[PDB]
Amino acid sequence: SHMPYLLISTQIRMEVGPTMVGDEQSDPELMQHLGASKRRALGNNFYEYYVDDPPRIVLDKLERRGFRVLSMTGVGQTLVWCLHKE
Amino acid sequence: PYLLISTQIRMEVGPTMVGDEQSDPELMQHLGASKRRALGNNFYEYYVDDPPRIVLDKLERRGFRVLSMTGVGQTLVWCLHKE
Amino acid sequence: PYLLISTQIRMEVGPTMVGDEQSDPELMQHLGASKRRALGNNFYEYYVDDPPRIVLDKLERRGFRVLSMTGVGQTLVWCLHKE
Amino acid sequence: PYLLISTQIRMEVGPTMVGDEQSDPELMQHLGASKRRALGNNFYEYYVDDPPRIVLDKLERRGFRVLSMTGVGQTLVWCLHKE
Amino acid sequence: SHMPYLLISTQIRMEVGPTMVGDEQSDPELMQHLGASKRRALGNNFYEYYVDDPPRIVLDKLERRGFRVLSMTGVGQTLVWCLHKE
Ligand SMILES: [K+]
Ligand SMILES: [K+]
Ligand SMILES: [K+]
Ligand SMILES: [K+]
Ligand SMILES: [K+]
Repeated sequence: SHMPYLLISTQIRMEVGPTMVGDEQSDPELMQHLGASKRRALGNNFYEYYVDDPPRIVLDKLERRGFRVLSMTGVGQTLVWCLHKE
Repeated sequence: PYLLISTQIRMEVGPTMVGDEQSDPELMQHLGASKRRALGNNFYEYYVDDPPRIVLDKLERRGFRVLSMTGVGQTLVWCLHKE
Repeated sequence: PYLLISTQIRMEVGPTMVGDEQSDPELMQHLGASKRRALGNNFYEYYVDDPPRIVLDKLERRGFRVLSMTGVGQTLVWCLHKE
Repeated sequence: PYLLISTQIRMEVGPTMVGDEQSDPELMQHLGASKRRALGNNFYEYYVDDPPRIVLDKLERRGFRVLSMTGVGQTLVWCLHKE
Repeated sequence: SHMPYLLISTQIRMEVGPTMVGDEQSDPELMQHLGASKRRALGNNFYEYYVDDPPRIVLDKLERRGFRVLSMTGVGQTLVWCLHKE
């Protein structure tokens, strides 16, 4: 179902994918719209959604869906974007 | 009016820290938070098993908005404001 | 009009650095801040025992708003502006 | 209408990375960017020799505004939005 | 003279200078207004503008000149502020 907050991420380089676009409880229709695939990384008990696109492409698709970036941060070697439906 | 929440990577999974000892008990109860004292700390912390995206959606319904998100060590922190 | 405050992890516990040597003495007194000097520093700093969420709430009452929050090393820093 | 640009420290000197392989060729041309494939990468990147402050000013003239700036590794990244 | 964006920085501690306030192409009048001087770090072939003031002092001076902080970030042991003339 619809969720107003989204978290997306990519590891450096920022210009290339994959971009993580969702967790197990993400909107399946939105994940399908992004062209995302579902997988379970080694050691995780949860599925994650990801796309081969770089984050700029994902951000533009999310903008057309009504999402806006509220914040971006780095942690480890990962860039994370926090978006909100507004 | 201000809230600080956090999770360690992975961002898609909990636990999420949702409060310090002086947090509003009613808001903590609304989030379904548990209270615990980590080893070595003399203060209680409120936490939930939910990932941060779930907590952010619950706080949005309570009038909070994310002002900023940052990384420190291996932790992601969100600063929210009631407005 | 600008303020910089900080705390080291854990974010839920103090001390919180609330000023440099040239900070507004009246605002530092209002926050209940004390002066201290780190061993290798030739300057005084203002600090409170409160965690940063408590300081942020006191600063909102004085007309300050968080514009940005970031991590550096093991420190969380907030940049506030009086609006 | 989002953009991501970056530079490694020092922030006062280029090169500034201004685009990925699928970036708007007109905007890349407006920035005076060159296209190259770094050693070991299968993708092309757009870059300029200018420091990021110069790039930010050029993007401002095309209606872009910085929403966020962050550090990761030894890289500074800016996220801009056409607004 | 028109500087839509500014980048300033200091290394920790944030309560003490020097604060880097410009690159070689910065407006000399704004640099003079801040009381900035030029310096060259050993490894750089370019000069930078700096002040002995901590960043809070610089932010207040820039606020009086029409600048507003849009973002602040840490990278390595440096704090950087991105300001926009608005
Ligand atoms: K990437
Ligand atoms: K987590
Ligand atoms: K602390
Ligand atoms: K650079
Ligand atoms: K400093």
